[PDB]
Amino acid sequence: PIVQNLQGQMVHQAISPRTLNAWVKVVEEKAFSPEVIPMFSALSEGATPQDLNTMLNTVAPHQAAAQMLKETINEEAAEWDRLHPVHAGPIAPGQMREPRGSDIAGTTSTLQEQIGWMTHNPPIPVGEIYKRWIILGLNKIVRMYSPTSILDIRQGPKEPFRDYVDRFYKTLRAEQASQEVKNWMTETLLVQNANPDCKTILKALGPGATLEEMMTACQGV
Amino acid sequence: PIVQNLQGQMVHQAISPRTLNAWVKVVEEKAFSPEVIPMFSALSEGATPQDLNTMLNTVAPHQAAAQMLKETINEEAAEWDRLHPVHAGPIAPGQMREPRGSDIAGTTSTLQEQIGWMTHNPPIPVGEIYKRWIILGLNKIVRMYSPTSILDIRQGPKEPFRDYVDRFYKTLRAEQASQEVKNWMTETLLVQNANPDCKTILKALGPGATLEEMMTACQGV
Ligand SMILES: O=P(O)(O)O[C@H]1[C@H](OP(=O)(O)O)[C@@H](OP(=O)(O)O)[C@H](OP(=O)(O)O)[C@@H](OP(=O)(O)O)[C@H]1OP(=O)(O)O
Repeated sequence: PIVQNLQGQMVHQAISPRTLNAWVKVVEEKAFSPEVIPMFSALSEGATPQDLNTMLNTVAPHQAAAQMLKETINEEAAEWDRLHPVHAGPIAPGQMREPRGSDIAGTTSTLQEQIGWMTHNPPIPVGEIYKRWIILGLNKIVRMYSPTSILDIRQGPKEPFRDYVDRFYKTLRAEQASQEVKNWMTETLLVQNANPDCKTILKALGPGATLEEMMTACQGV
Repeated sequence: PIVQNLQGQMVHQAISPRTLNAWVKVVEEKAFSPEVIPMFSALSEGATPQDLNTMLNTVAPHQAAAQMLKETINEEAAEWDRLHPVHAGPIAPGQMREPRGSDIAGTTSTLQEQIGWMTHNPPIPVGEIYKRWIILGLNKIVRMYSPTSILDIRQGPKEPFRDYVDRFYKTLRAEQASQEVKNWMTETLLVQNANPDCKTILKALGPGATLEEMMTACQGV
């Protein structure tokens, strides 16, 4: 992250060891479940690209996930270079150069370059964009490691309706289908895969019932 | 039917043999089920009263049905004579006489008389009125031959709801109750005679639900 020194100048502060250890616990203990992404986003809050690569070292022992992340990051860097062609010409002395795809990812840049790029009015946030690339890679990894299809999430004969709903929506978060397909899933498949008593009540409830009304009508069933 | 010759004059064309054979198949194979009436109406499309009597010969071997048709036709002819008293007086040379009940049914008229009566501006359609009398007779015949009461149409334990609905409405078409009684039947008896699971859902659906909503809520039940 970025901190101000006693003289009012922006200084890079490394991630503290217990934050890094929290991220290591997330990576090594949670099997890339969907909650790895909110936790990563919280733990890399306000980070520089050099900090993000420190957090990416924890993924390297997981070769398939690390390779998927590398492919996503290379694709994003190439796309960034294509959409930001390197202008050839003079530059104002008070203006800094334009980082490349290998620079936003911190492969060839240095710490002061990233601090200066991020600390500006108006800012060009290099940490947030690299973070979004990482999150796309992690979404792909969560999709790859998902153990069940949404078609296989079915309410047990004695399972409470809220628990089935939580499992259903967690798998839906993992699968990341298209928006229209997701709407069809939540409207139709949730009712279709409920157990007989809840299914009877939900069918009687009619189409277009909100999830809150469905939870109300199935509370003790 | 009526066709125009090469000189532009209206000429009667007989019913083709395969149309008559289609009507014979309807009469001899369908046991006077309710669909005999739409089929008869389609097959006698644009017919003259002389054509209608050719189609009525097919019914003559069925003595009860033929007698019911004859009674209905005699009643309609008598009513037509009563509501159209034979005016005694001069008639315009450019105006034709008024057919009687025995003439619209083609018992005493001739082909040219019927062609001239039907081909006029404005027309006096003798084929359509005789056809409506025939249809009243056929409705009575369909009522007589109906095998089941509407009170006896009950959904089977595994019967799909759409099939029960189709049987119910077909019997209702056969029975031809009064309009208010029919509305009571479709609103109350259909729900009352459904099987337990569909009945539970329909009772939960509430009064005044449309048939489409009932079909939606019972699709796989
Ligand atoms: O309206 P319909 O009286 O039933 O007329 C049809 C129709 O003939 P037209 O349209 O020429 O009057 C058929 O023609 P398609 O368009 O089906 O071809 C024809 O069948 P063919 O094509 O075999 O000529 C058929 O004639 P057919 O009796 O030989 O089956 C004939 O029926 P009618 O002869 O009873 O008028």
